[PDB]
Amino acid sequence: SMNPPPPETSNPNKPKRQTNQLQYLLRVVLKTLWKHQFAWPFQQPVDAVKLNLPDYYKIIKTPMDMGTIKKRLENNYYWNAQECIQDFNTMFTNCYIYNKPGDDIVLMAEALEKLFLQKINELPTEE
Ligand SMILES: Cc1noc(C)c1-c1cnc2[nH]ccc2c1
Repeated sequence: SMNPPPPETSNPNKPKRQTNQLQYLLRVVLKTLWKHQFAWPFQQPVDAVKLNLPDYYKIIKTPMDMGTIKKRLENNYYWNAQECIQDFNTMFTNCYIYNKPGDDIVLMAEALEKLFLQKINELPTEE
């Protein structure tokens, strides 16, 4: 089968900013999740071919992963923190949509999401 192109991480005509909230999303939020023992399945787009999941991109139409988020943050792709927060939430939601309750991958997403919520609870006010 075939994978779709990954989400874009570069777009020169999309307005961009570097804000203190976005810096926090990279330095604290992404870094915290990335190093977690359960991060690995989320560090790159789902390879539906290698995983033999031909229905994945039939069901998931807005794919997202932390590899993409990391690149977006490092390359200042975002205008605001809410855009990036939405990407994280999309990543988690996709996992819950595609998989079954209790599946290992769902337990992994839940652990990462718990940490995500802990960190964004202390998102700094905009400077
Ligand atoms: C399946 C599935 N649904 O969401 C995610 C993330 C996956 C997913 C992604 N990469 C993986 N690598 C090894 C297992 C594995 C599972």
